[PDB]
Amino acid sequence: GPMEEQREILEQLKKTLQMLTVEL
Amino acid sequence: PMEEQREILEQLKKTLQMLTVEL
Amino acid sequence: GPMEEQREILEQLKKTLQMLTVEL
Repeated sequence: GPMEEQREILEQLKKTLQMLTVEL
Repeated sequence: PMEEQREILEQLKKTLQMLTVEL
Repeated sequence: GPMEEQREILEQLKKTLQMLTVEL
């Protein structure tokens, strides 16, 4: 199910974005 | 100048905090 | 810190942000 793949990868981005806001 | 840019990055980092919060 | 590290963070922020725009 893509309904969940998209979700998990969306939360993956939000991770890395949280990390890059930390770094700045 | 780096003061103004630093201000910009301050605004930016704040914005990203909001964005990531809403995500 | 060094200019190079700053350049890498900005470039990665651009890419991650673009991906976020792909997924939503």
